[PDB]
Amino acid sequence: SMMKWNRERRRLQIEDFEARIALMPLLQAEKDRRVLQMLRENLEEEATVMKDVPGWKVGESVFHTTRWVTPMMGELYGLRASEEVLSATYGFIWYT
Amino acid sequence: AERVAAFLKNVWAKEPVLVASFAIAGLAVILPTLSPYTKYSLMINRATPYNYPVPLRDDGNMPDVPSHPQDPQGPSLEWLKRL
Amino acid sequence: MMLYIVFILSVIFVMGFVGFSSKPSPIYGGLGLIVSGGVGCGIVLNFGGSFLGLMVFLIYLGGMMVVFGYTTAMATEQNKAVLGAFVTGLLMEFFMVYYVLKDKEVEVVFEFNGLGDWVIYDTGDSGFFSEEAMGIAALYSYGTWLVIVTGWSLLIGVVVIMEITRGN
Amino acid sequence: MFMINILMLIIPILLAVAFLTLVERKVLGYMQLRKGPNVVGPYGLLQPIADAIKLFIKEPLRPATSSASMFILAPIMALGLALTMWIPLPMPYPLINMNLGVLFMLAMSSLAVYSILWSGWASNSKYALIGALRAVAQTISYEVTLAIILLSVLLMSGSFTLSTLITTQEQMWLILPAWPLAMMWFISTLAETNRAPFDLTEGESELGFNVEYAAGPFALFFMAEYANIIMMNIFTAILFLGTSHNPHMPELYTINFTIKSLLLTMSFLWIRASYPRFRYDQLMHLLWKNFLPLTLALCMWHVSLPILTSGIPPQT
Amino acid sequence: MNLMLALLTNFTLATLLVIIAFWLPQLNVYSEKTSPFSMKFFLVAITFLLFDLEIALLLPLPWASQTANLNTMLTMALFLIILLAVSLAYEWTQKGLEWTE
Amino acid sequence: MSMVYMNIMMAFTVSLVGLLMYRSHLMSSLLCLEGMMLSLFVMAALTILNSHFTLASMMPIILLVFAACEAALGLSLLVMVSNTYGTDYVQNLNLLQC
Amino acid sequence: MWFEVLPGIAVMGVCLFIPGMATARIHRFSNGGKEKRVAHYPYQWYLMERDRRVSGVNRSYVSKGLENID
Amino acid sequence: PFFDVQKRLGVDLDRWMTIQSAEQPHKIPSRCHAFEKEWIECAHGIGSIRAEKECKIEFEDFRECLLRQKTMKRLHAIRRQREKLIKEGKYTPPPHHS
Amino acid sequence: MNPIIFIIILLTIMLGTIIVMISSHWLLVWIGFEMNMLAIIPIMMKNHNPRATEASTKYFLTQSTASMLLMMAVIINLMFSGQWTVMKLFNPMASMLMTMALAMKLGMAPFHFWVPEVTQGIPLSSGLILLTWQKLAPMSVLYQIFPSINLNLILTLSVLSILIGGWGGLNQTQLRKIMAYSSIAHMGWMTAVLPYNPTMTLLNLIIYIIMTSTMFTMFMANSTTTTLSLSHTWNKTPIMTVLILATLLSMGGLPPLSGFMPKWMIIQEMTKNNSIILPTFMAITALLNLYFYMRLTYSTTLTMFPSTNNMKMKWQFPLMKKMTFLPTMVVLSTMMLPLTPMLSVLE
Ligand SMILES: CCCCCCCCCCCCCCCCCC(=O)OC[C@H](COP(=O)(O)OCCN)OC(=O)CCCCCCCCCCCCCCCCC
Ligand SMILES: CCCCCCCCCCCCCCCCCC(=O)OC[C@H](COP(=O)(O)OCCN)OC(=O)CCCCCCCCCCCCCCCCC
Repeated sequence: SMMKWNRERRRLQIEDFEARIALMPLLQAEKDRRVLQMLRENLEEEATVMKDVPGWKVGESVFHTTRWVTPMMGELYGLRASEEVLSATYGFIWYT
Repeated sequence: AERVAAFLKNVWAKEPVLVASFAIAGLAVILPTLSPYTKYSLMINRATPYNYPVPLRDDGNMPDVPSHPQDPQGPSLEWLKRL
Repeated sequence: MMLYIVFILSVIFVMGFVGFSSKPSPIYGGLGLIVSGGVGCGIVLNFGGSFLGLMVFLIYLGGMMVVFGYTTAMATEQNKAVLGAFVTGLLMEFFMVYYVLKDKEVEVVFEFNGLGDWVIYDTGDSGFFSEEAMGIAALYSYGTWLVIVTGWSLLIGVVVIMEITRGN
Repeated sequence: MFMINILMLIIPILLAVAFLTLVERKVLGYMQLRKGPNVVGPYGLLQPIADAIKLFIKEPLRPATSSASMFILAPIMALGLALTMWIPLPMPYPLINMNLGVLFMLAMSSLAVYSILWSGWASNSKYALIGALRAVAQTISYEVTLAIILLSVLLMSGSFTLSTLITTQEQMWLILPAWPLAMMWFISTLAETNRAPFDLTEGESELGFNVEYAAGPFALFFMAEYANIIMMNIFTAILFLGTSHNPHMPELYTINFTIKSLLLTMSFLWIRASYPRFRYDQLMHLLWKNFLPLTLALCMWHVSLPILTSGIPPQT
Repeated sequence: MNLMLALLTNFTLATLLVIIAFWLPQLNVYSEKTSPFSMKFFLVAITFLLFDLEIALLLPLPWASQTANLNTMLTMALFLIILLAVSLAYEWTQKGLEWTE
Repeated sequence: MSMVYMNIMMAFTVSLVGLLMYRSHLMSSLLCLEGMMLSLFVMAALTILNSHFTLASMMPIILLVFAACEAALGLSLLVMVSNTYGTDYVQNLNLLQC
Repeated sequence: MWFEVLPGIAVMGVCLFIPGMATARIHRFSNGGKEKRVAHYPYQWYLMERDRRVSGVNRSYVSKGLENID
Repeated sequence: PFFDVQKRLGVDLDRWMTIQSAEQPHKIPSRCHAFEKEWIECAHGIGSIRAEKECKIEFEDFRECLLRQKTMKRLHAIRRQREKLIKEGKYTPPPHHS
Repeated sequence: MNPIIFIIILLTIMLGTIIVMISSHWLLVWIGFEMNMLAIIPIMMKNHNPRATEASTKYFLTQSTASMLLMMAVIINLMFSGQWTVMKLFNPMASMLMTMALAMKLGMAPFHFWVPEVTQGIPLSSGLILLTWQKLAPMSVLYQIFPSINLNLILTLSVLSILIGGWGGLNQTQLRKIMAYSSIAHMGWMTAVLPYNPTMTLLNLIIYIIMTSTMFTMFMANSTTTTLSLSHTWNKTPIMTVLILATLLSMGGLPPLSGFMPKWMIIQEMTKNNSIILPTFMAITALLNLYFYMRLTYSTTLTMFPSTNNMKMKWQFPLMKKMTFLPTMVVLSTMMLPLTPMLSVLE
């Protein structure tokens, strides 16, 4: 009985995963837009805060390479609300 | 032929716990090699898609990679449903 | 004040080490290590390691440290230095804490920044598994060599401690 | 609502523990041809309230203890942990839905040993200290087989989540495929909680650690001890007697699940009334020479059995 | 945040019962009342510790069964348990698990 | 690096000094030695977890298993000293001065 | 008689019924009359956070169906 | 290694965990996989004396992805400026940043 | 101790040492050290007396502290490089910790106070493993990280090792202590040339092991541990005294014996790098080692110290000790100078 039930649970997991796979292309597309938008929001406000600084460049990469580098938490949510910062940092770790 | 029987029946009357322990452990090490279903265990694990199946750029000479998920090419899990 | 939970825990973590590094009676020394071990798990948990965090509780706190308390109660026969060391330790912690929360940069051997631990976390995470879980599972699929050497050391450990304690 | 939710889980435990004392005295009474508490209130239903009040307004001795800090620390640690082991239990919905809930109840369980150890130190008596050490050796010994037996079961479940043991037994109880493990799990839970025939701490004519305690502090060590008896049997029912879960009628699960826990708990009282008491060495040699060899043998059988039958449970 | 509250409430409550337990009976102003090493126990603690460590390596077995190297994973799972049995057989034969002096 | 390292790393330094300054008891030194391995565990896991070094995730477990095995060895020797003198004072381990 | 033991069992039975029944009903009170979402793996959490933003009101249990599509 | 036995016998004992761009279970990439790959391929087969001077660029980026010191310095600068403009009535945060 | 257990315990010490040598991962390098210390303490306790207990307790407290420092260095290196390969360390602070951690393992000064005492509390056979085999594993690691080692840290430890080794041995009368301090002295030569040509560290390691193994072997043959008890050898086994004399001159670096080969080649390599002051100081201070080696020869082979009446009884029994490889070791300890160019096999 355990062998049969465990084998159905493996078929029901594959079906559960294929629903995710069919959805990843849409979720990945949305995240790309969201992350780029959040970066530009910081970029626009980087100019505001530092438009009168002695010798500062706006949007200067700290990498000699020109390759795209995935932003870390500090760069995206740097100047957002604490509730939203807390949600994106420890929200999943703290979810019950 | 007699010594084995004369020894198996001696421990069975004195160490039933150990006789069951070594017997049970002995099956754990032997059966997996004799089982005909051990190969299915591997096939099912390889069939679980933890990762996205990144598509392959089409160059023209690939009559083994389906163009659409429902095309007849590629691996088929018809063995897993019947199992 | 909750977004700085990990840093707050680490300050309690250091204060525990001063607790038993000052070497009070072993009974109180073991207690400080227990409080430090428990808080140490809290730090690891908040970085995403749930198996490793609970491993400390099961193996280190509930395991090893029980034997330390077990041996202390059986081989210990139940000062100015203890207070002076403990007082000295906290003051060093206090200044280090004070100077990292003031200018958010402290340079002792290394260059430590004080913006906040969350600033380095990884934004993207959308997998259907725990990366820590898959790494630990790979002990049997990848770490065949580690298993053999580790197993032979624990097996030898049993033999070795039976010789040491026999006394004849 | 979460804070309301916690209190809806703590107070019932304290009341449930209080009336397990009545049920134990009555059930033991009728197996002994007597009645037990029936005078204080209808059918003794007020007997726990008299005992609770009586203990808490009795002078505590609190003798010249060596530390007097571990004396206060031991009862807090014991009762704090006992209550903490209920937050992940699905009934059918956990208060906290831990992904490694089974691993959390093992971690907390191993910490209960300190409550024993610190009470022995605080007592300031050499005799008490030997009493604690004997109870520590028994507790850690029989918690080795719990870890392995629990691990063997999970090889049929596929994960450490407790709510996934409900899915595993959706067709049949795990008591059937793993009755050998169930036999050794149930006896292990007796030895962990110092229940007869493994009660050597309360084994008068031979020894306990909680002897110097009286009045209120004593009642704390008693509540913690009985709060784990219920919890272990709730754990056993979820592990070997899985109740079917219907999401539209979540109360149906609770009624069936509650019965299976009550019956398992009343089996602790049934066993205590039947058998004599093991000797200390005799219950050590029951673990290191009988349970451990079989637990190891069955753990090998359970790692390989799913592979050789092609019945590996899903990871998620 | 929920688990932290659950721990706080559990241990916070346990402390309130303790203080009132030590102080409520003090409402009654009662008259002032006036006035070794055994080796075999140490080996149990150490023997548990070593086995406990050997268990630590067995805990991730439920996840290891999901790999595509069942031949290698299975071989090591039995290797550890078998050695965990050899540690037991060694102490057993050398009179490790005995309580007679 | 990050604020957490300053405190985790300073914890190792504190315990190390405690290991190198014995007071009276040999036991109190073992705790400091076992304090050092606790800090190394935490620091190891933080580095491994943060950088998503997937296969390294088993490394902290090995550090704990071996470090724990060493402790058992250290406690076994501490017992064999109390057997000889009745106490675990370090000043009794002075026979090999000459 | 043996059935005089039941009243103590029922009260003990009831006290063990409240913790389970309370959690089930309280969860449905906060989650719009549904089960509380279970998020054991990051993908599940990602969708739940997506629901929070998509739902309008900052509530993850408020589902938007086809009616919310143009 | 001192005795390069593994290369002689063609067996992989502990080279699978040496780096973080090596094959991982379920193809889980490390956070700094792209940088580590670039550094390793730059400094391959030219010894460490040349790699110290010829692949410096590829390695500084790698160490930037590991500890993020340059990034945290840059964010500290922006915060100090913004904080200064906050207590001067000269800064108004945007709507979505509140 | 059951004989079978002894072999498996010995075989574990080799496995620990070998794991450090063949491994390419800092984790296994640490496991190799941990496995080695675990399986070596039992042999140090075999006689089960208070001195043996104290020696192991002093030994455990030292190798454990070194292991924690070595693991700490392995982790700092991980933070700054994100890899475990056994090669040049990538953080200078990690390099200092690894260097000192390995120094505590080799007994190099000033982390030396345990070597005279540990070697003096354990039997002669246990000292042999402690002073010959136990140095291969730490030396393997140094041979792989020397490009990143700090020049002044390593040379300073070498300089202090020679001085304290020579000065410590002048005051000694116990053979186990003399070999302990002699060991500290030769360690300076092994590490002094390490920055310049590591191959000469293997030459000095191999020759040191052969000579030390010979000495401990001949002390075990007569069960002699003190200077006086060794002075009776002329009256029991006169041949043994001549063999001792030859080796002590070899250990002292006197031409034309094999023990001159390492010192000779180290001086050559340090000078090519224009290091003239350091080799000259090292060679002069080596005369301190040659002093108490000579003092042994005066009481052992070059004079006939008073005997005892009971010695006449010992003449009626032979040496029933195994003395494995003694004939080969003594010949390679004194008659290898013409073969010096053979050192290229170590490259
Ligand atoms: C290939 C991969 C697998 C590799 C496995 C290899 C490792 C196995 C590890 C085994 C675990 C350690 C136990 C081994 C020691 C056995 C116990 C022992 O040490 O000997 C005790 C016994 C002493 O005898 P005594 O008590 O004095 O007098 C009565 C004897 N009748 O001495 C005796 O004479 C007892 C007899 C010896 C014990 C034999 C045990 C055999 C176990 C294998 C049986 C397999 C059967 C499986 C078949 C199942 C089919 C139903
Ligand atoms: C001294 C004697 C010692 C004992 C000797 C062995 C006794 C017999 C084996 C008992 C132990 C194994 C337990 C296996 C339980 C599996 C459950 C079961 O028996 O049901 C059979 C099951 C049904 O197949 P199913 O696919 O569900 O059919 C419908 C599909 N449309 O189909 C399956 O379960 C899959 C088949 C699994 C086969 C596992 C056994 C492999 C070994 C081949 C048989 C040889 C037995 C070994 C004998 C030598 C012993 C050393």
